[PDB]
Amino acid sequence: AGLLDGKRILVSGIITDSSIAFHIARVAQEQGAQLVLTGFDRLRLIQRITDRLPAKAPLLELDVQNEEHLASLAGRVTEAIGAGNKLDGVVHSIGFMPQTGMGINPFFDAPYADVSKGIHISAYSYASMAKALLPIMNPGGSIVGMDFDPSRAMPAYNWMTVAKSALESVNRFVAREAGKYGVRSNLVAAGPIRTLAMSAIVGGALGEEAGAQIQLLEEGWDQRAPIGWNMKDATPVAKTVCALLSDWLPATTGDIIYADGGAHTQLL
Amino acid sequence: AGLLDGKRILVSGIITDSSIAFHIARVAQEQGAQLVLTGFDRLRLIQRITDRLPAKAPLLELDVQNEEHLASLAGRVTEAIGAGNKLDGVVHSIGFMPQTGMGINPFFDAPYADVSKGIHISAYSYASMAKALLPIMNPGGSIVGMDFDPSRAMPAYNWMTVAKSALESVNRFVAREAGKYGVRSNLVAAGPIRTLAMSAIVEEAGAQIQLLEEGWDQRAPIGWNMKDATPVAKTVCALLSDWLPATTGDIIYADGGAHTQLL
Amino acid sequence: AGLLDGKRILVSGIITDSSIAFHIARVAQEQGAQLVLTGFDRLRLIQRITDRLPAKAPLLELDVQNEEHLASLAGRVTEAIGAGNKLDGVVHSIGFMPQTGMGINPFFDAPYADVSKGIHISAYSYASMAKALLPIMNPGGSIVGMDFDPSRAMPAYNWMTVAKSALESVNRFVAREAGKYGVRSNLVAAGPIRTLAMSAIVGGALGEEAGAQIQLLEEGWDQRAPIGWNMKDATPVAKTVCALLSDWLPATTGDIIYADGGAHTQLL
Amino acid sequence: AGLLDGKRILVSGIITDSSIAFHIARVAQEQGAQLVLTGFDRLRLIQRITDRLPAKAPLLELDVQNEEHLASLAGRVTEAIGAGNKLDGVVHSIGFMPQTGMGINPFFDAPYADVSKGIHISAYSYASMAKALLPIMNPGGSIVGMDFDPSRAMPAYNWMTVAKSALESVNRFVAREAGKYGVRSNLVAAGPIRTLAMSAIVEEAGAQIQLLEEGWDQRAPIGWNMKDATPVAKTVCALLSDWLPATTGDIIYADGGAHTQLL
Ligand SMILES: NC(=O)c1ccc[n+]([C@@H]2O[C@H](COP(=O)([O-])OP(=O)(O)OC[C@H]3O[C@@H](n4cnc5c(N)ncnc54)[C@H](O)[C@@H]3O)[C@@H](O)[C@H]2O)c1
Ligand SMILES: NC(=O)c1ccc[n+]([C@@H]2O[C@H](COP(=O)([O-])OP(=O)(O)OC[C@H]3O[C@@H](n4cnc5c(N)ncnc54)[C@H](O)[C@@H]3O)[C@@H](O)[C@H]2O)c1
Ligand SMILES: NC(=O)c1ccc[n+]([C@@H]2O[C@H](COP(=O)([O-])OP(=O)(O)OC[C@H]3O[C@@H](n4cnc5c(N)ncnc54)[C@H](O)[C@@H]3O)[C@@H](O)[C@H]2O)c1
Ligand SMILES: NC(=O)c1ccc[n+]([C@@H]2O[C@H](COP(=O)([O-])OP(=O)(O)OC[C@H]3O[C@@H](n4cnc5c(N)ncnc54)[C@H](O)[C@@H]3O)[C@@H](O)[C@H]2O)c1
Ligand SMILES: CCNc1nnc(Cn2nc(C)cc2C)s1
Ligand SMILES: CCNc1nnc(Cn2nc(C)cc2C)s1
Ligand SMILES: CCNc1nnc(Cn2nc(C)cc2C)s1
Ligand SMILES: CCNc1nnc(Cn2nc(C)cc2C)s1
Repeated sequence: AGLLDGKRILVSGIITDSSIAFHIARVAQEQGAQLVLTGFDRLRLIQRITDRLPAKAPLLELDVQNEEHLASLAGRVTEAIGAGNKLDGVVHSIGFMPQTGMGINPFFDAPYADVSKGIHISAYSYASMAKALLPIMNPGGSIVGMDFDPSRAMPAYNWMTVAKSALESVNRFVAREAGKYGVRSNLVAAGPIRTLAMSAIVGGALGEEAGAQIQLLEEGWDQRAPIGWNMKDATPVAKTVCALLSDWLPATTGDIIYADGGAHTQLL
Repeated sequence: AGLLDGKRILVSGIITDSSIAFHIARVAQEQGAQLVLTGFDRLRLIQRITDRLPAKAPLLELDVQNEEHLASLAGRVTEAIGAGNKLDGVVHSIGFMPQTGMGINPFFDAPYADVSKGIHISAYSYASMAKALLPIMNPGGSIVGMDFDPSRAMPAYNWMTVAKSALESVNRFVAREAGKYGVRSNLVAAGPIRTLAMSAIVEEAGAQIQLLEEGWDQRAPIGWNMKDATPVAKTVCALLSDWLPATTGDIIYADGGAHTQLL
Repeated sequence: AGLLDGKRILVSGIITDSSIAFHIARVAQEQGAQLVLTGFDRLRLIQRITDRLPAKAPLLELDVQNEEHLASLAGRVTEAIGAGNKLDGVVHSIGFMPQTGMGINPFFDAPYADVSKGIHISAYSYASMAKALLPIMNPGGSIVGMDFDPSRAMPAYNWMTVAKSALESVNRFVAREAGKYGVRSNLVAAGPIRTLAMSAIVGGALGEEAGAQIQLLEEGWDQRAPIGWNMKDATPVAKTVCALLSDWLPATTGDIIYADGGAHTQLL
Repeated sequence: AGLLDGKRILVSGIITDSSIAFHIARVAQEQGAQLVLTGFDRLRLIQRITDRLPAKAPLLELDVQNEEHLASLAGRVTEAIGAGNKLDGVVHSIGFMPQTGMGINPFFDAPYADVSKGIHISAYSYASMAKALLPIMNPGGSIVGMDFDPSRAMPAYNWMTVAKSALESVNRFVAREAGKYGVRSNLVAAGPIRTLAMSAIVEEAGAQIQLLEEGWDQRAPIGWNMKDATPVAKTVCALLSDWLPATTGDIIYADGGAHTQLL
């Protein structure tokens, strides 16, 4: 009766109970999926958070910037799901851009070392995760990444927008590779969601004007979205990621599904 | 258990067993949906074809160019599904373009009366179907239309491509209206499907319709079987479900990913 | 010294001194072009307007819905420019949508007979003009149409947006045809300009809420446009149309140049 | 009389007589522009090549990865054009992607250190050039970068396509900055050009680079000559002129119209 009954899915990106990945994982488990979770740096925090999910799931360490973590990932994942078992789904819910590349800091003042760390984690890592997990993925499988529509320039998002543009391009290429395994690669372009970092930004953490600009963006989103947009609810986004992990979008790859209330299709 | 369990869906566009709508209806019924089918002109042919679907479904007449058929549609639909029952889903799988606007006929030789009939049936009727069925649709509902990616010009499709461009624009506006009812409006841009309209209605056209399938399969990272409408039908059901709840005025590409690749 | 020195250009769409076509024609003449002007219905009004252009230009009647006017157009144009002379440029600055298809009238209440008149004049006519004038056009030539970005739904524009979406598609096809003559076909997607009809709309002619919605759109345009947007100045749009009529965009066809202050590239 | 009469334009990216920048510079000078040229690494080779341009132009060193070169650029440029003079135009014709990220090497085998060098030179440097030259640019000015349409994935281009996608995003942001100075920022998405970087830097690669030209010419309604950079160079000059005054954060396609057609 579950949308993902008997599916083995890797879910990365859980840091808090407000992370999009926390809701992707919760909905996937509600839908019968058996999960493997990857965490970065704060493994003690991630453990106490992931324990509050509907079901038990092994937690593995994964710094996408660590080439040893990536090289050992498939072996570690196979150990957690059992020899002879493969993944049906992979969720990349990873994004990061240093403070110099987002907020009130002038767009021209982001040092390249920072932008490069940001593009490494936010875009390149999508291809790294794919390279590492495709050898242990089943035909009919699904790789899903989290995107924020970068088609147009926005205030404050700055170099994260640039990283999303790179991620969109990476995805179309990952799909060419994924296809050889009978696996789909897609992105979910979500509307803005109130994660801990996002509430902090809106509160003025990256400067006041950045907070005010994002608040206008969030307000405008809901105004344009024909069915509305509730940034305080990550479940519609999580439900969309599950739809892509399911067998119900079998002919969609190298693509982007917009879980944004339809705001991107409206000007005013 | 099914993806569309206890959902009341209207499905238009069944003419043959090869119609995309025939497969949309078959998959929806396999998925627990209770259907209402609309048909055009050849109602005797349609009833016979639809009797081959997995389950019984009332068949209603609908010429989208007939303003009386549209004006009475909701009342007729309510009669078929029972008073106090509303639709959860609407499938617009309607397209037509006279021969002068699609094929070997030069793009410049399509008379406007023909292009106009084509845009009426292929684009404007998407808004007509919504106007007529939104009053009898439930919050959480879904309106789904069939599209063929018109972003770039292509040989033979000519004015049907122009009509698809109009349909995509109509859809974004239908979504503004649909939203007031808590209903989503979206299109499925399918890869080419060897429906009879495709082969039969649309010289060495045999190798032409074979080559189209082959070229598309190459571009598609996951491939493309022009003889198989089921992946398209599954994508339509995904939009009719509760699993794409924040997607409206949009296009989902059920094309194997061909549109995302240059070669 | 003129961008269009010794070029023979047909310019359609002059109705008032505020028409985009009036400024396209004025800039083209300032740039050395020899013009042929087409007018619709109000030929007495068009004559007294076009007389206030920098130079004399023959005025011909053209109702794009009249198949006789179209069938005789090339012959009439050849008569005005002289036997043995051909056009180097064609400007389609024609658009119309009945009141039922624009404004506060509900989108669902536009009768098809009206939408059809609108798509006939606004989209189909681009291909009609091309069909009629390509036989009398020189290699290196340029067909230019006026567009308003229809990528996203907007309030009030309603069925005119639908017609622009059709026009964009028509253009890509016209370019396939035009190419056989060595002629380019493109559109200029202009930001909103304060023509007589537009000021009337903003004033509340198609209902108050439509006027208010358009005023917000115009305000937002200038806000998003990185170089600003002055709807009261049609010269930047006219200069863009001339750029496409010139030999300086020789490898651009079936395309759209955005003379919108760059507003379409910015979200907020 | 010329399209760029009395305009002071910086032109970067000349390495050979086949470089797009060599033709951009030649056409700009033919059009009355007074140029400042920037070169990377092989300055002896570049000075010799640029001595073949229609007119004398000072050549300055610029490694876009060198923060000292960038920090001193405006001061060095002002010295070459005279105190009290500012730039009206800037041409960024810079691109690089190590072999691991472009060609037969599998997409998954490009080390990040290489992709990062590529994105630094190909995308980030567009913003670096603007940061450095906007303080010495005149209102009405123009910043123009070279792009290759990255909307869809394509064989061999791999991570350079990823870098072009980043460059298009960078451009929209550079335009927000540029706008404060009354300066436009735009990209020219060119069709393929048989520059040496193209043929030489990017087995049966001879028939590969011939077939690319032929396929593109078919798709292009007006055709495409891969051996002719002049139409691209003319499009760059159009953006550097005063004839596209309301276009910024945008892309002009100098590809013969190939991107607007599916076949
Ligand atoms: N929040 C929004 O408004 C929004 C909208 C659209 C898309 N997104 C995207 O959704 C994704 C998830 O982020 P979120 O908004 O849920 O916030 P989040 O902070 O909850 O999650 C981001 C995750 O990235 C992980 N991460 C950072 N560096 C890493 C590394 N080196 N290796 C592995 N993991 C690393 C973090 O540990 C964290 O769990 C990101 O791709 C983000 O860009 C967010
Ligand atoms: N076959 C493909 O390659 C393909 C690809 C993408 C999209 N599509 C679209 O899918 C839809 C169905 O196409 P198909 O291939 O199944 O062909 P089809 O001919 O079987 O279906 C089109 C339907 O439209 C109906 N119709 C025509 N005029 C009508 C009118 N005036 N009133 C009411 N109904 C009318 C026909 O009776 C028919 O049932 C169309 O919208 C088509 O444009 C087809
Ligand atoms: N004003 C804006 O905000 C704006 C923005 C972008 C694009 N446009 C487009 O620019 C074009 C020019 O319109 P405008 O805004 O300058 O207003 P306008 O009223 O000055 O011009 C429209 C022209 O269409 C002509 N026309 C109408 N029906 C015709 C027919 N049957 N045959 C021939 N000509 C016919 C009119 O006579 C008139 O000269 C249109 O395509 C319009 O949609 C306008
Ligand atoms: N040739 C094509 O098919 C094509 C098509 C579209 C766009 N382009 C783009 O046009 C531009 C020029 O390409 P081209 O084909 O003329 O090749 P090219 O190799 O001749 O030019 C690229 C230039 O970048 C310079 N460069 C590289 N690394 C640098 C650095 N660290 N600092 C400063 N300068 C550096 C090189 O010296 C060279 O002058 C590039 O941006 C390229 O991506 C090329
Ligand atoms: C200094 C802040 N750094 C961040 N890096 N990634 C982030 C996650 N994210 N991604 C989008 C898109 C929106 C948000 C908030 S915030
Ligand atoms: C004479 C042409 N008549 C048709 N009208 N609609 C059709 C359905 N259709 N639409 C697309 C797009 C592809 C196919 C097969 S064929
Ligand atoms: C009842 C009003 N009818 C109109 N038909 N064409 C118009 C011209 N136009 N085109 C765009 C785009 C914006 C405007 C004002 S107004
Ligand atoms: C080893 C690869 N190095 C290169 N870096 N930039 C290049 C220029 N370029 N960019 C595109 C796009 C097409 C061409 C020829 S070749």
